[PDB]
Amino acid sequence: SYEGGVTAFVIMTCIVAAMGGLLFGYDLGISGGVTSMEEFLTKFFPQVESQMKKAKHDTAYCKFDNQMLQLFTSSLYLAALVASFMASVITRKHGRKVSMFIGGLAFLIGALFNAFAVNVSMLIIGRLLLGVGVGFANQSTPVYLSQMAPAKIRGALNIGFQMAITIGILVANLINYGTSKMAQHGWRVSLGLAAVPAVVMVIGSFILPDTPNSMLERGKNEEAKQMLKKIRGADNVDHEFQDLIDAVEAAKKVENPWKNIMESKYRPALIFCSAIPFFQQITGINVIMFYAPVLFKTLGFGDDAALMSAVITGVVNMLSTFVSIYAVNRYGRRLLFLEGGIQMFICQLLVGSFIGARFGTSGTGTLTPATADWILAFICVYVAGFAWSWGPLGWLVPSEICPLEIRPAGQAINVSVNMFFTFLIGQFFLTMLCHMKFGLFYFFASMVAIMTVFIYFLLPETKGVPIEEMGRVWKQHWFWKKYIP
Ligand SMILES: CCCCCCC(CCCCCC)(CO[C@H]1O[C@@H](CO)[C@H](O)[C@@H](O)[C@@H]1O)CO[C@H]1O[C@@H](CO)[C@H](O)[C@@H](O)[C@@H]1O
Ligand SMILES: CCCCCCC(CCCCCC)(CO[C@H]1O[C@@H](CO)[C@H](O)[C@@H](O)[C@@H]1O)CO[C@H]1O[C@@H](CO)[C@H](O)[C@@H](O)[C@@H]1O
Ligand SMILES: OC[C@H]1O[C@@H](O)[C@H](O)[C@@H](O)[C@@H]1O
Ligand SMILES: [Cl-]
Repeated sequence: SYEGGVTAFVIMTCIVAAMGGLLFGYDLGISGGVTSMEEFLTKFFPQVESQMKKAKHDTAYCKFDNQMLQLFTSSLYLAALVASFMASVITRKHGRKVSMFIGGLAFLIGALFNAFAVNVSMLIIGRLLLGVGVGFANQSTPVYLSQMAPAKIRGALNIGFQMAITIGILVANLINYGTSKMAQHGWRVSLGLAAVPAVVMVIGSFILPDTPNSMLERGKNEEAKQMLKKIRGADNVDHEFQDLIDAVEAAKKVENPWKNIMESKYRPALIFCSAIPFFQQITGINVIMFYAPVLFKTLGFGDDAALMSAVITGVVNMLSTFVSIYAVNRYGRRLLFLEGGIQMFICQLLVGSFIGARFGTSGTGTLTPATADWILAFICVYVAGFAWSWGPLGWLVPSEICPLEIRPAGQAINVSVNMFFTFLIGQFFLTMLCHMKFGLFYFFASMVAIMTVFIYFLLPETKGVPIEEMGRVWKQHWFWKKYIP
């Protein structure tokens, strides 16, 4: 019943949001392919590529175990973790669009720092800057886009952002496959192409307006409704406008969500706002996402085949994220948590044992065409199972079970421990693979068993139930009944 359709304002916001999502996915998916390139390894980590062919030909589990090489991947997420708090502050004091702008600018400057890197300190300075971009943009871009979108197609545009991210992953994989055949400086093109959507984002981010919600929260109702009318193209926006003032009056009268978050009425949610992210990262999904090319390279794929296999993981992640829309709205959260968990579990066991039967505990041995094919196939079945379970639900259900009196705290801790464990995966996958050998896949498998047991016994169905009623579904539960008075 909100009047107002598609305007040039929402086209602009959608250009900027698409650029931001593509940037997320691209900077996530480019690092692994570039780490697998022997030009890049020669120029920044020579001690690593010496230990791979003539010297140390078969030592599969530890060829790439170097803390600086993995810092190249992880520093982005370290910086994103810290920059999310900084973006919280700057969105409050100045505005969400300012954080959008700062994130786009960080994307641009860091992409250029990466492309022009003549030493390793430049390299991870650029990565830290891309992380600053992620920290400022993941905050600002989605809720700016949702505020700007007409209520009718709002969900469609948010789903568009969501899949902009995964298609960006696939785009980065493809760019890596392509630039790897450049005779020189292909990794530069790979890391640097991020600068194009980054400057589209910088420009659009600068010219776009403060949202009517923002003007309402800083007391400019007069400007707010005029801007709402101009952004909607409808000649009266009263129904939407006073729902916005209701929302901002409600948000204003909550004192502090951090003291409410740890009162017992909300401690199921708090538990799940801490357990869901950890679990999502201890699945081992970013093993694949960050390090699929170098994993295939340690097992003896060959550069070309490793990059192509990363491309197929990207294709499967994209298609399965497509079906995850239909999946999360046809089936319940418990069903898909359980199904995806057992799928990932079977695949992790199988992959770990193929690798163990070919290389043992000493890292010496040969892959076979059939075992290489099976390892890739079950990696992909694994990421497909993740892509319609712990992937989307790992953000969906923490927001779902969080009333507005607790939602800022809930999403703060959600994103921060998710980012911290993302960082740990990126910083320690290769050294864990060295110390645990093929047993690391068994470790990830047993932790997925643990998290699925956790979901089966502790999280009740939250699909289709309203926020104001989650309380009841929480004390119908045999265990959480302990916490609601
Ligand atoms: C800590 C790091 C630096 C922060 C700089 C913030 C930036 C420029 C951002 C870049 C330009 C925009 C992409 C926002 O500047 C603009 O922000 C707009 C909100 O979006 C306001 O509508 C506008 O009035 C303001 O000038 C300038 O700060 C201003 O913030 C105002 C309060 O927001 C202050 O009243 C003002 O003393 C201050 O000088
Ligand atoms: C380098 C980032 C890679 C992706 C990481 C997950 C990420 C991106 C930001 C992560 C936080 C960074 C500090 C994509 O979001 C999800 O989109 C789903 C769509 O089906 C996918 O299935 C799922 O795998 C993916 O995690 C989560 O989305 C963020 O932005 C909003 C989107 O609208 C969400 O409203 C918000 O709360 C969430 O914070
Ligand atoms: O597709 C891979 C991505 O899936 C998302 O659900 C996770 O939040 C990210 O950490 C991961 O990189
Ligand atoms: Cl704004």
